[PDB]
Amino acid sequence: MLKRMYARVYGLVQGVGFRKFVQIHAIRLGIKGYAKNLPDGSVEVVAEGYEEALSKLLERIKQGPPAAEVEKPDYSFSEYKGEFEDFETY
Repeated sequence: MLKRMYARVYGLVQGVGFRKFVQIHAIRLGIKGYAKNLPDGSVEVVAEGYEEALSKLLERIKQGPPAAEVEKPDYSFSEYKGEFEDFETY
């Protein structure tokens, strides 16, 4: 029932509050990991927690904050590691 979620978020997702939005919803949902700006203009998200909570975070990711214009995210689930102690942005 624990998983690691990888997600790559595409669209107008930088300069729009996206990483802060992801962290805020992750904290509310008790999820650890990070959100990270990539050089191509997309955003990388790594999240660990209960599958149900990760699924709710993925839905928030698909919507994004008000100014974001999100295009279909790539994502995949893999094994929970417990390497993270909080949720950070970079």
